[PDB]
Amino acid sequence: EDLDTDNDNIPDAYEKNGYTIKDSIAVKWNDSFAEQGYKKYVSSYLESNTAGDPYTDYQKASGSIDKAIKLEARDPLVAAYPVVGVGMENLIISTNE
Amino acid sequence: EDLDTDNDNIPDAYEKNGYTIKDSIAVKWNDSFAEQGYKKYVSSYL
Amino acid sequence: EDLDTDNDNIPDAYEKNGYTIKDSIAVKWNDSFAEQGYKKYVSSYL
Amino acid sequence: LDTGSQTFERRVAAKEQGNPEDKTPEITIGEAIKKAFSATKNGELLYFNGIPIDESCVELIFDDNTSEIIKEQLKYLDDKKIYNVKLERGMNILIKVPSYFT
Amino acid sequence: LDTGSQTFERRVAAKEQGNPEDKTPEITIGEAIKKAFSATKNGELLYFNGI
Amino acid sequence: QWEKKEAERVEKNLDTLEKEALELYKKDSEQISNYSQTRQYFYDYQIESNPREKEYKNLRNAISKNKIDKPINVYYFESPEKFAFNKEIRTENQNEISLEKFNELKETIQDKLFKQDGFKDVSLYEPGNGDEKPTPLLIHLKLPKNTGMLPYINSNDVKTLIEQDYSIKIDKIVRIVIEGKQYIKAEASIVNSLDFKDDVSKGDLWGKENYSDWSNKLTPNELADVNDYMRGGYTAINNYLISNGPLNNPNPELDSKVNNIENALKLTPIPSNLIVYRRSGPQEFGLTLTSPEYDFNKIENIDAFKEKWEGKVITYPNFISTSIGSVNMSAFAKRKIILRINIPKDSPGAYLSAIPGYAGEYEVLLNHGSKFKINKVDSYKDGTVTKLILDATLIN
Ligand SMILES: [Ca+2]
Ligand SMILES: [Ca+2]
Ligand SMILES: [Ca+2]
Ligand SMILES: [Ca+2]
Repeated sequence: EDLDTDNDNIPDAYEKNGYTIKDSIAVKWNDSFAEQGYKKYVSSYLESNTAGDPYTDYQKASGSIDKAIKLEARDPLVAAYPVVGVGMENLIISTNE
Repeated sequence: EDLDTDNDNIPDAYEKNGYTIKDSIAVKWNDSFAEQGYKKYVSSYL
Repeated sequence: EDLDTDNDNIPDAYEKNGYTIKDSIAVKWNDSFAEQGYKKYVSSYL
Repeated sequence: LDTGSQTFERRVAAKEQGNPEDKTPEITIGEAIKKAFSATKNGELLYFNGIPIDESCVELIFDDNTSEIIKEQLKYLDDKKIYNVKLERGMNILIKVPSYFT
Repeated sequence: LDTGSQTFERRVAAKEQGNPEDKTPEITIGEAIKKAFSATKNGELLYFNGI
Repeated sequence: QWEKKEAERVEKNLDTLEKEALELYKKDSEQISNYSQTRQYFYDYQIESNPREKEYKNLRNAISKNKIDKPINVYYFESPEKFAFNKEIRTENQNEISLEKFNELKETIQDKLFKQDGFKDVSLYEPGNGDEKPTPLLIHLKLPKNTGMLPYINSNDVKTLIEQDYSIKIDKIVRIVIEGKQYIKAEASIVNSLDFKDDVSKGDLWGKENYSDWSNKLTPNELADVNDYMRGGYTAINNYLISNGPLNNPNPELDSKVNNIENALKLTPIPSNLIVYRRSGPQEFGLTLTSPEYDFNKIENIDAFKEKWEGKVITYPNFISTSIGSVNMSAFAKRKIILRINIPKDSPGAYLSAIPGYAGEYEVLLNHGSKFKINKVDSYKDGTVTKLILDATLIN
């Protein structure tokens, strides 16, 4: 049916049963176009940001986010999330005598 | 039919088949005016 | 006629053929008032 | 995913245990590993860039509470594969790809 | 493009392979080089400034 | 950055009562908006007694206190029944628009001239993410040279308050995708004109000017004809023509005098696009002073009248007496219908009020058998009665 509780442009039934994005709108999933390349998405129909990141379920699912983001994070269940660390390579010591 | 999905003033059919700009409006490409100086542009309609 | 493609308060027919400004409105250039001191301007209508 | 030459850290959303209002969809650990690394599957195999990361061909490592959950839930389940338990919150999995393996 | 004394770096948009909702028009390397360096074509020959 | 600075700067060089009207706008946006849309349809004492007139004209002068220097592109949402599309494009919890509704809308919004009215807030950029989008129809308008725009702040954002004395002209509609919903982007224009909603002094001044010498460039024969027309000629000509005389009943002298007062009108047609008003009872649409249809007080009878006339062709074989002042009079007080005609250029007709000795005050008249395309219909309540404004266009 068509009622949108979290107001993120994916209906509740589609969110709880499975959907995909075609021409930048959500459409009810059908097993026939898994061969055409489409992936099945599922989300929380009571949350806009299911994964907790700054992008809604529709923004992640439809790819309409930063294009440098991995295609992994185009799933509303996987969070777009950077893991940054630092590594030291050598140390210099200036003895001010 | 004229519908602009990405909303950037170029319809989907022009954008996926070829267009050009004349007086700042996108027009359907005709192979005639390739020797008047115009160029054929294609891009993503989404 | 009077259409303004680039929206700069000068019609397209005046920009390509020559115009002048009189009382803060652009008027079509007539060659008779070059002796009053006016000057003939031309521009891109796009 | 500790390939040995690299490392890829992921975060997959999991449902809160008690709350009846947490409508997050449940998935197994294997589906989570497939989604988080966009691995492409081949029958029962699960291929990363070129590397198999299916349960038989890796070396999983958990913390104490994750190992407790998974051991607890392997018994009350059938088909005792770790890729069939389903991803509670706070789990910590580390997939080590083996150096030599035939 | 490295003409020996100058250098001209370009970026041309290419289509993502697996995505069916990627509609970026597909072109060849010749069309890409021609579009990216404003090169003039006369049949079999593609010309830069005079190169 | 720019709009924030200029807006916060205009909110200082405003007069104290102007800022009063602007801040009491942030409270009665709907109420003062509707009152600006329908203020001019009363009596004069009913006008200067209304407590909203102070803030109304204070806000109007605040707006017109800063006119732009070059055309601007603005964007704002609109409901479909603002353009006589009395169905739904799609409910705002749906995501798609059917080709059928697209074709219906295109069929009904392509060939009219929708007059606008009152104040309205607009934006200078298309809607994005976070903006409120309650209606499927997005109007992209072009505001021309010298149109008052007032930038104000609701404590986080900027709105452009403008006043609408123009008439929008739809050019093309396209179906757009925004955030996974399907809206309609319609490109609009303006076709300016003149109207004298309440300040009828400019009305009679300008009419006096542009038709005074119309009395003395023609033969005095049809002049004496219209002189008899003054005091009881027109009533007999109405008694004759509206019954479709010349086709089934040749009235020799009255048909001759009709031709004589018709060729007395195209000397110099209406010299501008104007918005002339007409007061009419339940007769001009074929009913009676107390018909069951007349009880417009329940909006279902309104809907019935809408389906009856909205989007049709009306013709008047009589000579049409109309007024250039929306202020209501007494001699035709309770006539619950108002034809707000937009008389265009090249319109054969004169200012019948220039002649001294005619009871028609601010009264104009045009050719017989003229056409009238009812472009829209709306209601407004005087006391407990719901009078009916009808916005049509004369195309003869
Ligand atoms: Ca939803
Ligand atoms: Ca959701
Ligand atoms: Ca487009
Ligand atoms: Ca211009």
